[PDB]
Amino acid sequence: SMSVKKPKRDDSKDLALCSMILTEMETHEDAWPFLLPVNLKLVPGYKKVIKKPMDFSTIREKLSSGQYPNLETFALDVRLVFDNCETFNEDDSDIGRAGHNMRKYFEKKWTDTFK
Ligand SMILES: CNC(=O)c1scc2c1OCCO2
Repeated sequence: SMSVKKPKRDDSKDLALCSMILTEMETHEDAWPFLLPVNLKLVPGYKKVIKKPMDFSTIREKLSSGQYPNLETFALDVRLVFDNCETFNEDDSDIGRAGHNMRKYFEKKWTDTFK
């Protein structure tokens, strides 16, 4: 509360570390469904169903331009990618399995880096 604060965590490396995690996810061989925005004109159903589209290149652009106020807002966009994937894709599909794999890959990096 006013004039009463927990000891100050060093956050000066967060921007660089999030960038490294995102790089490692961009180069995973199961990244291909997530590299670019889903084409809303070519994929029937997607625009109406998926209210907040998100993908790795959009995340990279936001990160590089100071549009994430902190650690948590970055992780929320990453999770949003895989939440969208689950909504639109059957678990038993190549893209469905790619989503599950990438989420697991992300959460491990996240834990080891910050938690
Ligand atoms: C995460 N990706 C998707 O949910 C979808 S839906 C249709 C697609 C695609 O990824 C790119 C190939 O075409």
